[PDB]
Amino acid sequence: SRHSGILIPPGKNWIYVQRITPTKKKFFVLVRPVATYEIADSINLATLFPKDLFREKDNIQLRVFNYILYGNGKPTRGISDTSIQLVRTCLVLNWVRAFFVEVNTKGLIRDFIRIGL
Amino acid sequence: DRFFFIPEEVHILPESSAIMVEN
Amino acid sequence: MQTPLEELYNVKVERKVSQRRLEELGVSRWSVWKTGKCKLPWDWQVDQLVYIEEGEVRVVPEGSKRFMQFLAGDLVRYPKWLEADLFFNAPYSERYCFKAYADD
Amino acid sequence: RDGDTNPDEIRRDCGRPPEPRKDPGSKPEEEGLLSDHPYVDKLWQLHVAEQMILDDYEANPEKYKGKKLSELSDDEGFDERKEIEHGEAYYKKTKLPKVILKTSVKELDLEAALIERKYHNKLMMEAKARGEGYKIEKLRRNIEMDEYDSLHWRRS
Amino acid sequence: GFELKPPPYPLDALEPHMSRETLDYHWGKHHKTYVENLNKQIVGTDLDGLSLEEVVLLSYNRGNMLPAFNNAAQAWNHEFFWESIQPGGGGKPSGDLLRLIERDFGSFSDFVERFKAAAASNFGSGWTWLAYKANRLDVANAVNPLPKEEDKKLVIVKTPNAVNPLVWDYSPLLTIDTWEHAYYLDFENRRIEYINTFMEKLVSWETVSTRLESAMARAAQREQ
Amino acid sequence: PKNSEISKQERMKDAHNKSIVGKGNVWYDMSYDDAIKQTIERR
Ligand SMILES: [Fe+3]
Repeated sequence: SRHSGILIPPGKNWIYVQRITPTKKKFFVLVRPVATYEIADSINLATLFPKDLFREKDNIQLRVFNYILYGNGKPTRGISDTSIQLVRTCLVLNWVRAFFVEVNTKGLIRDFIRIGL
Repeated sequence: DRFFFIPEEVHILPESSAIMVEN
Repeated sequence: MQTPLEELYNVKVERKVSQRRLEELGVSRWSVWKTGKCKLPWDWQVDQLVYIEEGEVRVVPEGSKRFMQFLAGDLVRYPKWLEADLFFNAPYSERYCFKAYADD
Repeated sequence: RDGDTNPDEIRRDCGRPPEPRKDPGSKPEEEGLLSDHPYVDKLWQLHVAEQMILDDYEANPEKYKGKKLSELSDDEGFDERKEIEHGEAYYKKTKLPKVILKTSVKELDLEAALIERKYHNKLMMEAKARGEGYKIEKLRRNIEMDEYDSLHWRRS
Repeated sequence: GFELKPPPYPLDALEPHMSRETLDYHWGKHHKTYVENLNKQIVGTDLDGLSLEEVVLLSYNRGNMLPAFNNAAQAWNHEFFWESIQPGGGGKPSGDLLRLIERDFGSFSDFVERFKAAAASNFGSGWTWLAYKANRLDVANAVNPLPKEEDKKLVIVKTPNAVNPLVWDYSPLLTIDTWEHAYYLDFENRRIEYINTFMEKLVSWETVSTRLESAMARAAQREQ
Repeated sequence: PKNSEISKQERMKDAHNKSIVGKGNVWYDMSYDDAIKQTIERR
């Protein structure tokens, strides 16, 4: 059709079909796959806590927020030798003071971050 | 549940720049 | 003051309990609670019978500067509405049972 | 009198009412149960002390020559009464207070930890040789923390 | 409209352990009044149409008992009481009940002594219950991740006045009425003799066994 | 009030967050606890 761009869903990657018209009587079609990224609603953070057998009700509650770093249709500019991050997965504290905890035994040091309410 | 990223290379250049690629 | 904490706070204690009394109470079927060196604050919402099997505990009622000491072999009844801090300094083991009104 | 420092003790010596308080407005029978055993915080400290002692054993085994790990002793100056030291630390420009938790070597069970440490190293090596990764889900001390929590939960 | 059911035996069938005069007053007057007063408090309310067990739980109101609770709970209690006894009762139970009794009390003889003592020490008006404890709590963090299958056990519980174990989500299996009207015409103040007569001549263990099967199935349905 | 303690604290965490995230649109949010099970299920 006359539409400048048609996006074809996969019947592995989505295909964006765009009509390009160099002159008033000549035109051609450029076919481009895009990225087909799925953000996992499962971010691996069993790395945080040992998943105790019992969990008491807490006023505090952690949250996992998915963050698309760039706006819809906005350009992502790539600086040489640096990779572009598109998605950030931050943890939001919601319900608080933070301070260090140090465990020492026979000249050995191990730092910790204690975040409490 | 799905986001897309088309790759395009864009160069913004001054009007006086010498372009060695044809349209 | 002059009055002991046990008298003031109505903490019944039966130090050196005979085995007959333990079997009359059915202590062998009571649940088990144990701890190491730690500090436990608690407000009793019902009476609790505790038979200490190992170790010792020092009980500091809320706002108090003195303590009550209970050792292995003692049977303690903590009264309802008691607010206290329990202190342990070594391995401790007990058998407990919570008592509602009447009951025991 | 001089020895009367606790108002709650004084009123029990006579027949006087308790010091009144604002009603919490919440029914105690409707609150969630408590399962965090107070001793678990101490078990966690011992768990960290064993793990970092095990790591040094791996990295610098030349230091641990001719001494059984169960025969280790604390350093000269170990005060059992100063297990908690409060202080402050600077992170970049921010200054967060820092607490130091002194731990003894004689309150740790390094004989059982080493066998557990060596057992998991072997499985990690076997996984590596197969082109696979290995993850440890929990250790003996983590299991020890859950059983203390279960006893506290049952009491509640 | 709840109806006063008669006991499952003739009113003369419990003689000489429980006289006809006691049954004439206990069932014909006390139990009858509880049903009659309950029907006046339900008519025109939302308590219409529910079973008696539902009415008892609703009127209990988590401890702030509504006006219908005393009539509703007592009406349920007496119906349970009449089914707990039979003209040829006493003796010993068997089957899964005997296995559970020995598991949770040591032996049947040990259980009988503990049950009799509880019924004797119940001060004032009340009931003494053998119950199957498979309760669930309506609070947070109240579910055992790893049940041990010994947590569903038999218990002896005493209640005052009209209270029954239903209000704590227990499953009652046996009860004895320790209100003085249940025994005063036959034993006067001698409550010990009344309790001993109940456990030796009146208790219906086949009914208790039947109630245990339903309680066990109740817990099984919840676990699935 | 612009000088109120609430206003000062609200503007403070906006800067702390923006130095991490910035202008991006919140796609979808999930609790930590429900974002751990799903990872276990996939693994
Ligand atoms: Fe009655």
